Amino acid sequence: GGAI
Amino acid sequence: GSHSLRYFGTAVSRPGRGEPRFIYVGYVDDTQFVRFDSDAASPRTEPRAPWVEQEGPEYWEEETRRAKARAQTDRADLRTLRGYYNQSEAGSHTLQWMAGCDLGPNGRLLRGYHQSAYDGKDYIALNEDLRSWIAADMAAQNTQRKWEATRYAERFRAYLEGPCLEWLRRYLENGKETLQHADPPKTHVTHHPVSDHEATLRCWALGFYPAEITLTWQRDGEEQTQDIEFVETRPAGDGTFQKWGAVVVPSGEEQRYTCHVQHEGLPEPLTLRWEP
Amino acid sequence: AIQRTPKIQVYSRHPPENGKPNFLNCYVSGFHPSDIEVDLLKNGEKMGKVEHSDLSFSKDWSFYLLYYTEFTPNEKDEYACRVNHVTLSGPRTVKWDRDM
Ligand code: NA
Ligand code: NA
Ligand code: NA
Ligand code: NA
Repeated sequence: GGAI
Repeated sequence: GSHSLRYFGTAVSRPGRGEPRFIYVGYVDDTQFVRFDSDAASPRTEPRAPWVEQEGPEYWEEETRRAKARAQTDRADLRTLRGYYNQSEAGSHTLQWMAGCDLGPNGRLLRGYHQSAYDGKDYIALNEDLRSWIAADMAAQNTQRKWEATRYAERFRAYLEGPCLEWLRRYLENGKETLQHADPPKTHVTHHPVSDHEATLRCWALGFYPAEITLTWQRDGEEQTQDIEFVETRPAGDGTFQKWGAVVVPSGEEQRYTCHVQHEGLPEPLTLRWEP
Repeated sequence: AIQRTPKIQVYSRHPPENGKPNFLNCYVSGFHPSDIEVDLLKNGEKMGKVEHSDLSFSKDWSFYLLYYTEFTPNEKDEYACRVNHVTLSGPRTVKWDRDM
């Protein structure tokens, strides 16, 4: 993903 | 036939001792074909199957870039998660992820996956419908809200519906002489006395691909659950798999026992016996 | 927070035959966290030139690795796999059995  | 393209990753923090370790791997079906290991001097995404070696320099450069971007993000996530769970700065923690696409027999997207775990426990996963997320706890619910705000589910679905499948198709063609071959198990039964009135029959399945297999023992056609040991399917190290199952039987009653093996490489289920 | 103790299996790549080159494997699986130490032993001594697979994991997120090296079985030599992991109090050694 694009940051947790 | 059905096929899958999957990427797996492990990021392990090493607080006080530098950057986390990132190890990423990619599979087509049960065959590994790429890796990225951050603990090399200049780490690169590298081939781990012959049929991907033909990809040109731009492929390897782009995949190395994607690996490095993922690592930057995993690093950020390890820090974020430590905060979410109010954990010490001192302990090592682990983030794992997996993602990919299944191509169905009708040549269309059968299933997509995107799942994460923190310290070995489910964290957040894309729903089977590929539209929404399932969060394991309140921390993951925070992640979920962020991913909803950036419409990440739709963006990842676009990868799954397009490029994931395009690349899978390409790999399956380029690697068709191995990827698209079902190698049946070579099977045999061994015999080892346990006492003066009992013996162990061990039914072996060797050299098979893909990994999926069933192997059971029957006595007079009845499924055996006592006096038995099975090992789980395990890699041989040559791209194939092994499995065995052993049952302890009364000496002289060996022929009442049958081993049953099913595998994609076997046109019919096999029934096997010890052959003295 | 869950830690899992490695399963340890030692076996050859192909059915063993004395005098016939082969590969000796130690497959460690079902463990967590990922740091693990694995040696293959020949008559109790650490073998060199042991390679291993790239770290991967199963559906329950537990890790597995295959360690392997060239060997040629014979009547005299005994082999084993020795494993250290945070879950283990001291190393765990599993002896090679020619029919397992
Ligand atoms: Na198939
Ligand atoms: Na094959
Ligand atoms: Na079959
Ligand atoms: Na230990």
